[PDB]
Amino acid sequence: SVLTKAIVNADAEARYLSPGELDRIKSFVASGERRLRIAQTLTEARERIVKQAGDQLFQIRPDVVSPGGNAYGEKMTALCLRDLDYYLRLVTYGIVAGDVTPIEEIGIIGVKEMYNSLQTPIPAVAEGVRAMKNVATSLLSGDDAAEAGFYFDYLVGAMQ
Amino acid sequence: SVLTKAIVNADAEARYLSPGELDRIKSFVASGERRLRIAQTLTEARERIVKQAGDQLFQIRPDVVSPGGNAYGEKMTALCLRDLDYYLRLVTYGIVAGDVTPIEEIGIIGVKEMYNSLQTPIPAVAEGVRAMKNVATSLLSGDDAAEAGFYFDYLVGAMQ
Amino acid sequence: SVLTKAIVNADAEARYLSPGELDRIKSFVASGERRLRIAQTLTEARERIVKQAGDQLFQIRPDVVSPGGNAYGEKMTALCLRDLDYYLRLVTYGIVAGDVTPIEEIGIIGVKEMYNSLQTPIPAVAEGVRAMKNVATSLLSGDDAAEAGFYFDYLVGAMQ
Amino acid sequence: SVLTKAIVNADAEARYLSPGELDRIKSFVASGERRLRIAQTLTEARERIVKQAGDQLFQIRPDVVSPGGNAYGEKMTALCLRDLDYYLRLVTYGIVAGDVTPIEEIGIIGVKEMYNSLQTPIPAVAEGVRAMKNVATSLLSGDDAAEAGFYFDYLVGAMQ
Amino acid sequence: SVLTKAIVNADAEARYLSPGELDRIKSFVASGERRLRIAQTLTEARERIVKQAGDQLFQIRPDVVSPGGNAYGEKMTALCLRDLDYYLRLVTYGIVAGDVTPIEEIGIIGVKEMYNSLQTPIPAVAEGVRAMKNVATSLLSGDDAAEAGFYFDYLVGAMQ
Amino acid sequence: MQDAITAVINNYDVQGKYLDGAALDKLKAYFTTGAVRVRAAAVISSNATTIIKEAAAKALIYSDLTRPGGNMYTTRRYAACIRDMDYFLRYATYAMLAGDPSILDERVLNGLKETYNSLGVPIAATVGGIQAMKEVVGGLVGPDAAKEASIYFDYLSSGLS
Amino acid sequence: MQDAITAVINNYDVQGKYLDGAALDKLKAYFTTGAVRVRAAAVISSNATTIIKEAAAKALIYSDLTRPGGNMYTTRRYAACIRDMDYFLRYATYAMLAGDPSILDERVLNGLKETYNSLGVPIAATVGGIQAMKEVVGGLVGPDAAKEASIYFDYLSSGLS
Amino acid sequence: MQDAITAVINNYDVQGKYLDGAALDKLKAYFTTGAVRVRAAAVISSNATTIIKEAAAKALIYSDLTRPGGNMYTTRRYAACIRDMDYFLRYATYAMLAGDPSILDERVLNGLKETYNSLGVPIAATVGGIQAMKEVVGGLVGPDAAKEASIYFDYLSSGLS
Amino acid sequence: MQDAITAVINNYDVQGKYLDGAALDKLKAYFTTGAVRVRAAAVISSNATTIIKEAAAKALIYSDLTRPGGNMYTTRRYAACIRDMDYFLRYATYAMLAGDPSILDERVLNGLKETYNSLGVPIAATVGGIQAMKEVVGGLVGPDAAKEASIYFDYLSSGLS
Amino acid sequence: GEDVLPYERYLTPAGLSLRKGRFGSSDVLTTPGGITPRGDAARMMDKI
Amino acid sequence: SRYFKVTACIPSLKRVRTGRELQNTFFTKLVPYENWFTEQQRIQKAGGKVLSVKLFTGVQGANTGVGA
Ligand SMILES: *C[C@@H](*)[C@H]1/C(=C/c2[nH]c(/C=C3N=C(/C=C4\NC(=O)C(CC)=C4C)C(C)=C\3CCC(=O)O)c(CCC(=O)O)c2C)NC(=O)[C@@H]1C
Ligand SMILES: *C[C@@H](*)[C@H]1/C(=C/c2[nH]c(/C=C3N=C(/C=C4\NC(=O)C(CC)=C4C)C(C)=C\3CCC(=O)O)c(CCC(=O)O)c2C)NC(=O)[C@@H]1C
Ligand SMILES: *[C@H](C)[C@H]1/C(=C/c2[nH]c(/C=C3N=C(/C=C4\NC(=O)C(CC)=C4C)C(C)=C\3CCC(=O)O)c(CCC(=O)O)c2C)NC(=O)[C@@H]1C
Ligand SMILES: *[C@H](C)[C@H]1/C(=C/c2[nH]c(/C=C3N=C(/C=C4\NC(=O)C(CC)=C4C)C(C)=C\3CCC(=O)O)c(CCC(=O)O)c2C)NC(=O)[C@@H]1C
Ligand SMILES: *[C@H](C)[C@H]1/C(=C/c2[nH]c(/C=C3N=C(/C=C4\NC(=O)C(CC)=C4C)C(C)=C\3CCC(=O)O)c(CCC(=O)O)c2C)NC(=O)[C@@H]1C
Ligand SMILES: *[C@H](C)[C@H]1/C(=C/c2[nH]c(/C=C3N=C(/C=C4\NC(=O)C(CC)=C4C)C(C)=C\3CCC(=O)O)c(CCC(=O)O)c2C)NC(=O)[C@@H]1C
Ligand SMILES: *[C@H](C)[C@H]1/C(=C/c2[nH]c(/C=C3N=C(/C=C4\NC(=O)C(CC)=C4C)C(C)=C\3CCC(=O)O)c(CCC(=O)O)c2C)NC(=O)[C@@H]1C
Repeated sequence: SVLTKAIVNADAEARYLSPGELDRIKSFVASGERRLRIAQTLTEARERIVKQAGDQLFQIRPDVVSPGGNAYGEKMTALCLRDLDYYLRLVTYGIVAGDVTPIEEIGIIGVKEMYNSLQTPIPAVAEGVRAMKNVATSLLSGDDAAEAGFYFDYLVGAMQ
Repeated sequence: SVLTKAIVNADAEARYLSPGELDRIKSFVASGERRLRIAQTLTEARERIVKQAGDQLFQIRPDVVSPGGNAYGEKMTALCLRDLDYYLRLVTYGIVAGDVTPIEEIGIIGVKEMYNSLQTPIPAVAEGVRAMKNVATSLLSGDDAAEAGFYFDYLVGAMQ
Repeated sequence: SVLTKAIVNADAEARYLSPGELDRIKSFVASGERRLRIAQTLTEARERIVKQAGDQLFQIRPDVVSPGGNAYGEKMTALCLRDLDYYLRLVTYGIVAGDVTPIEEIGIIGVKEMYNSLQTPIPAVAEGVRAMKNVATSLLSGDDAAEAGFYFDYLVGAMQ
Repeated sequence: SVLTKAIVNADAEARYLSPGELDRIKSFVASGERRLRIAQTLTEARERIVKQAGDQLFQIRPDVVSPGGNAYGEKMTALCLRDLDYYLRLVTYGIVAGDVTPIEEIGIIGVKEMYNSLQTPIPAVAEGVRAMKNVATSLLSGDDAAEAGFYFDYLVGAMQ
Repeated sequence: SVLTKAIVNADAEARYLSPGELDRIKSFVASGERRLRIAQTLTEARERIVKQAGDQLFQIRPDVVSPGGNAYGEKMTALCLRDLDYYLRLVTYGIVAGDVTPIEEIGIIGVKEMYNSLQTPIPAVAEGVRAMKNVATSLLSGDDAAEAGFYFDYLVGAMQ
Repeated sequence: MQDAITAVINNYDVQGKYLDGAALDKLKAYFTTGAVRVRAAAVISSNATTIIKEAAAKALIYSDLTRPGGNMYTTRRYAACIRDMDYFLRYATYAMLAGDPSILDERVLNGLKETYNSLGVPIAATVGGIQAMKEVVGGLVGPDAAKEASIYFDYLSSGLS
Repeated sequence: MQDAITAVINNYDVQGKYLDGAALDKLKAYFTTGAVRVRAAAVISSNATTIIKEAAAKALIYSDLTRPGGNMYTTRRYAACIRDMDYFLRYATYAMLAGDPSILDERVLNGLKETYNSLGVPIAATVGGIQAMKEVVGGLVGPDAAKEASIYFDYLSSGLS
Repeated sequence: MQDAITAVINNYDVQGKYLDGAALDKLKAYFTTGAVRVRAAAVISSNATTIIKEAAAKALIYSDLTRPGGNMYTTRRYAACIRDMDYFLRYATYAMLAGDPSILDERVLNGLKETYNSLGVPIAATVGGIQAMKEVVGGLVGPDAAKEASIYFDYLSSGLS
Repeated sequence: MQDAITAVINNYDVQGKYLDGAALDKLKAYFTTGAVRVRAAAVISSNATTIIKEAAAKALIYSDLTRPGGNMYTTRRYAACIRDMDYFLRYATYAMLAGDPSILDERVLNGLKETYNSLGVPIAATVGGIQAMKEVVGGLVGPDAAKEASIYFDYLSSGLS
Repeated sequence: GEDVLPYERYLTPAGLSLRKGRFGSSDVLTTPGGITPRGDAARMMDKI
Repeated sequence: SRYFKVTACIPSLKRVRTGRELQNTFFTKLVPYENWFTEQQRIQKAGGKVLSVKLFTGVQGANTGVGA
């Protein structure tokens, strides 16, 4: 989170926190209830977001559910949806945290090697995340939709 | 400033701006007008703040204005109040910038060596900055006074 | 107190209290809680105020604690600080009463004669009282600070 | 000492003692008798030297023994004289060792931090050491006075 | 105290407190005001008790205040009276605590070793404590006199 | 260990001072609340097992702790957790009676954090159980000694966490 | 680096007077342009890969350079060129958010021509790719940020050529 | 390391759960005291050297520690002791800002006890100095953040001893 | 522990060599000074209590150490400190008799620094007391055994400090 | 003997610093004959 | 923030190193402003000479933008 970033940098340079860092902490604590409300809305709509995200991903890339597809089969598609739920939970974590350290330590570092191990299309996973971005922003006001969109776009950029 | 700090932090990691980093910039640009009002207020009240800070400093520390003091005579006392004016200008620059990068690059790095060479009491200069903060607190609103006092306390801690 | 002064005029003119006197009594009793808070605050900071006032007084003019000084020695400095404690108590009494009749009856009428008999510097005592005012106003909010400063300036003017 | 500074220097190259180093060790052992005699002469007159040096220091810098002075009071003055005695002891150690290695580790490294924490005037301490140098050179012949004063000037330069 | 021993033995047997120990606690808390009164009375009568006990001790055993005596001379009798004051303070502590635990920890364990090292007569100090007991019991009512005499006689017995 | 009275006695002993008005005020302040502490201790002692049962039912059991992989899984670990809960309750009662957390510092908290870290015991779950016991004890004892009992449960929870 | 606020601060610092009404107006203007700047940067960061894809498809692939005897030939060289393209996009976004091309000069534009001549990398094709990213961002972002985006995009091309 | 928010996130990630109501109250409870922590941290950072000086004057100097044969005899050892005090103050401020002692465990307590045992440093005197610093900091920051500052000083003292 | 004779014997045993002229010279070197050590030890044993009394009078008592707040305060701590002085004197006597500080290393200084730091004992005051005892013992024994007695007191003081 | 139960008799300093030692030592190390200004301000305040 | 672009040669005259002693004896490399002094002092201490130094990265004005 923002607190972890500021404290880590201050400790690394061996100094007290700067006024700019204190100001960013003040803004972060000010935006806390709004972030919590956005995360509550997303976690309440977690299943619908996942379902239409899967529908958009399957419409865009039917080859993945084709015989030579990584998610060919009902249980393979169930695993794809479970990864989708995992990434939605990570997005909610990042939204409440205010930055991307939890999302980074949980779901991007090594994700390239893991999905290479599983022979899964990383661009397909990114497209599914984009579908989630659309479905989630469809349930939120403009400012909060943009705030969630920042983390969704961060996930898409990280899976790259 | 905040923009240069966020950009340097992103560039070091060789990645795009994280959502919390964008939220920091958005908050700073939204809050810039209050900082501008603080800057214009301190600018138009620059001379009264310097005079009252000089009076408070000379009351607190008579040793600086004394037969053996660093500032004895007229030109010495003129130079001391001039240095107070420089630090007031740096405080205004920091307030408009939203961080302490210009203040650091202009007036604190090497100030220990400079004041040791000149044999000026660094705690005396810190007392002068504290008196400047006390004077400036009597010409601003409470939130605005706290916002200015953050950078004043940063200068006080940096001259330590 | 204001009640006493109103009753004294009413009895001198042989009449009941005027509506103006009743209104000033009402305002006088309305201000009681803030006055009691100020007196309580000064009473709790008795020792610190006295000690710091003594330190500032001796810094400003150390000749009184010199060998030829009036307050030379431990047992002589103790009496000077006790006099400062006396005047702080008189100031708290004046704040609670709302005006300076207790201060007049207890500590200023004849103070010139007593201090001339003891051969102590009344200008030194006045500066000692002023240092007590500064230390006291350092521990109060602005309105209460001005309210106490009125009585402190009364004492300073009276010892003149 | 000279022996430590010479042997360890010819140990960082994996060689025996240099034929250039089977010299000034030699002059050191030759002049060890004079060094011991000078150290004994300084040690016998430690109280008189300290007392006169403190007297000269308090005349030349009377602000330290004023109410706003670091060494104000009988026991704060006793501590100042104790520090002067400590530095005289370190000077005798340096004289016997023939090098300022022991005095450097014992009472110079970190002295700036210690005296800044205690809020003591380092220039005043340096002047006290200079007065001690004058009193010490007043009790010695010219060659021995120069030899002791050379270490005294080392202390004065290091406290700077 | 009584609470300490009750909790200590209950913990040692690894059990909640017995109703008998609760009855002890109830009686101890009930008698608290009376114990505080007795301790107060001895506290204000501490100096008269010490002086009269010293007179009685020096009359009963004049050899102690005599040239080969442990307490010969004004300073050695001052130290003896100081020890008597210490033991009276310990007795008041024991009276307030409810049992002689503080007396044991502060002035009985190792008293034989310390006084043998100092070469002081244990029977003489016991006689002094008994004289203190008599003088103290002459200033109290009967029940309070018995209550204080219990601790005084414990001290006399332990110094043996 | 030390109670309020012995604490005041030692505090004045280290200064070598007779008991004065302030020390007498502190002692009177303790003596005034003597009976309430005894009544609360009797109530807690009589309701000891029931308090542990409700605290466990509210904070520990019916979760992943009591299932396979949980730390409190298996009968030995369940008995261990309930015995630890009993120890915490008993020493909280002792500290409340003595009016001083010194016994908690000396006989419970010493090395407890490191012991739990070595054994793998979840300190967060232990703190949750302690707070559940605190809620139940506050319910039982009533307003009179509720805050007095609760401060020592908070002391134990803060010492662990 | 030097953003707009830091640039104004330096401009007044080298001359040694306080902030003026002109400085207030400039800072107010940059504050007004803040929100759309952040939105455009977010959109570009979201669609970074797509921009490179269209720019390559428009000016880079299917040509002589994407065949044998080309600087783009071999996967390593093509990856190096696309990484340079991502560098241009990222530093253009940084300069767009900052308001000043100091980052574009020192971190990007500084050098970048002697190295290209030494390596043998074509420069006209690189400038064409930079302009290709220019029209791609022109469609991806709204017209509010189009002009300021285009000026920093043209800055890299002008420095390279 | 971890703050309160990240601690809650890891505590739910280990169970694979979305944030629930209780996690929401925990996050809200931290967010409610954000400003007080920042204000007290600024106060401590501004008064760092004075706090150390007063704590040393109250608890360390004028002792055996400053006399020959003591542990903080000689200027080098005095500077080292004050440096250690500054270390403790800075990390206490970091822990107070983060609302979690994880940074204290990771960056201070691990192995410091064994290092002090090897060097012969008096751990009891060090903890006394930390407590004096705690008293001074509680005086400076005021009732608002006095307890919240004091918990981490108590944590450091308990971990060291 | 070990003495001069056993030290020579073990030093030749670990290298498996027979008693040569060099070890013989060390052996008669110890044998020549046997009577002086025995006389000094007898004098010290006869005057044990007076030495401790005078050392305590010169270095410890009549100060803030024996006042409230001092470590020597209370009968318990006074008896413990004079017991420690007796410890140091007795082990110095054993070391002087054996002509080897190995007994001091094995049974006196091991862990003593950490034990004193844990208990709160003033190590500087202890070293001062040991020096006073050394001065008194050197006065009593005379030049014949003054240096031999003083070297082991100096070893104890250097180990402690 | 034959009646007394075994009980804890000795502690190592590491263990002893665990039971006590929390909140450190409040005594302050005193020295014999040291120069200290502690308590002088309090005495002056009481004298006043 | 700025890096000096310099070229220099440094001969080793005490040890006669015996494997590929050519890349470490004549080099051009960007060195930061904060580390340039310590980098350049080493060449003078060893005995080599600096052939040229260039600003490259930063502007001559300094003031803001110096820090990094
Ligand atoms: C000429 C006297 C100047 C002066 C001195 C001053 N010193 C102190 C306090 C201390 N000084 C020391 C010094 C040393 N410790 C070491 O190990 C060495 C190396 C041998 C030195 C020099 C220390 C440790 C202290 C702290 C107290 C203590 O010794 O226990 C003070 C007291 C300051 C206070 O606030 O109490 C003074 C005044 N002051 C002057 O004005 C002179 C220039
Ligand atoms: C109030 C000062 C007390 C004191 C301290 C003391 N410390 C040392 C030496 C060291 N201190 C440290 C400390 C740390 N390492 C870490 O990782 C951290 C936290 C991140 C800390 C606090 C270390 C590593 C050392 C050893 C290296 C060194 O010697 O500098 C010393 C010096 C001991 C010596 O001379 O050998 C002292 C005196 N001493 C006291 O008496 C105070 C209670
Ligand atoms: C007095 C009635 C008898 C007596 C006493 C006597 N005492 C001393 C010296 C000391 N006494 C103490 C005592 C204590 N220290 C503690 O901690 C406690 C427990 C509270 C006690 C009682 C101490 C420490 C000393 C040593 C000096 C000091 O205090 O610093 C003397 C002086 C002996 C000397 O050799 O100087 C005397 C005479 N003597 C009598 O004859 C009485 C019977
Ligand atoms: C119960 C709510 C939680 C829990 C606990 C748990 N503890 C152990 C084992 C031990 N607990 C202790 C405790 C103490 N020693 C003391 O001195 C004190 C204070 C006086 C305490 C509280 C110790 C020493 C042990 C180890 C020895 C032993 O097992 O008896 C276990 C058993 C672990 C194992 O099987 O090895 C458990 C389960 N577990 C939970 O899930 C709760 C959060
Ligand atoms: C065929 C089995 C798979 C497949 C391939 C595919 N490739 C392209 C386009 C290009 N492929 C290359 C390849 C290389 N460049 C190199 O330097 C090397 C190393 C020798 C290789 C292999 C390039 C450069 C292009 C771009 C066009 C060009 O060469 O100029 C496409 C077309 C993509 C498009 O968007 O039109 C395709 C489809 N497709 C499959 O389904 C197979 C898995
Ligand atoms: C891309 C549009 C064109 C192209 C490029 C190309 N570049 C390289 C190699 C390098 N490019 C860089 C660039 C930078 N280094 C920096 O630090 C920065 C700014 C931060 C830049 C812009 C450098 C230094 C190299 C060399 C090291 C490396 O390869 O990473 C190559 C590879 C050349 C080779 O094989 O040696 C290529 C192909 N080529 C085209 O055809 C495009 C038009
Ligand atoms: C020998 C036939 C002639 C000669 C030579 C000479 N050379 C040096 C110093 C250096 N020689 C090298 C060589 C290399 N560096 C490499 O990387 C390679 C290939 C991998 C080579 C061949 C370099 C770089 C140096 C300088 C650094 C160093 O000294 O190692 C010297 C010493 C010069 C001096 O004293 O500074 C000499 C004398 N001298 C003759 O007379 C022959 C004609």
